[PDB]
Amino acid sequence: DIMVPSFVYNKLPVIHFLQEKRAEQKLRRVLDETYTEWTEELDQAHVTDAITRSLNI
Amino acid sequence: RADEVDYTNLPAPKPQKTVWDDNIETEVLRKYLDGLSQYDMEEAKYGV
Repeated sequence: DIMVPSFVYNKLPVIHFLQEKRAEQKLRRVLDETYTEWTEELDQAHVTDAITRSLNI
Repeated sequence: RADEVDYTNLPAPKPQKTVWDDNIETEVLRKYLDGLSQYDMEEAKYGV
């Protein structure tokens, strides 16, 4: 009725602070590991060159 | 009566690099057109 309640009350602030920091850490990780991926596609010049070769030119 | 001429000697065929008009179609095909010009010059030097 008296002791354990008081010590729980004393614990509350530190735990709240640490959990807030942990959540911030996880969202920070979410944004950190995002990168824009630029894909590379076969240049159409080679396609045009192959078309010319097929024509026997 | 000195030397007249070397019939063996032949003037090499002077090659001129082919020019393409500067349009958007040329920029898209710049690499391809350049390859054709290089092939043309190689053919002229070697003969065929």
